[PDB]
Amino acid sequence: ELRVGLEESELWLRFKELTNEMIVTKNGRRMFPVLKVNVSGLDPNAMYSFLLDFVAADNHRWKYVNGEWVPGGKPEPQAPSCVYIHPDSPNFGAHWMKAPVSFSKVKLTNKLNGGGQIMLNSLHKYEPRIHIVRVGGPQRMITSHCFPETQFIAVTAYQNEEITALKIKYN
Ligand SMILES: OCC1CCN(c2ncccn2)CC1
Repeated sequence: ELRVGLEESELWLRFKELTNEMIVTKNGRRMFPVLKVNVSGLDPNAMYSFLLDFVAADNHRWKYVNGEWVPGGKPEPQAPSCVYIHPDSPNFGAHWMKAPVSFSKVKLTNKLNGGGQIMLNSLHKYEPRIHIVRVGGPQRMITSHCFPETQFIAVTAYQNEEITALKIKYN
């Protein structure tokens, strides 16, 4: 059975319990913490690409009001994010299972941009998700996994200084 797990879930949980925030810029900002996934149960000899996208966790605009995050009252449908291809893709099961798959080069933007960058809506809450795509072989297959622990709000600057401090303490 294909097992997918979160490396350093203990650090992600420190961020989650304060409500995590991720900076988004015109040119795109890398994530801290970095999403790292432990994968076991692949065919060492089979071929896979690792994809990353962000699901809008709810249909609301959020705002930092008197030191607390609160959702707007007027939901809109959230068009899903674009997919980031892990640069080691495509690659052998063995490649993927030898060390945690780390998405350190994905950059989060707020502007439609050349590409590589993933555009998110500022002040929307997002749940990171991966697709492990079996490629090259005859029987194409996809396995998807969400990481609730890694939820954040996309912000142009940090609102909760407790987040600012955790980010600096552990980078
Ligand atoms: O058929 C598989 C899909 C096609 C695109 N993919 C890709 N592209 C470039 C490098 C690594 N992977 C993976 C998803």
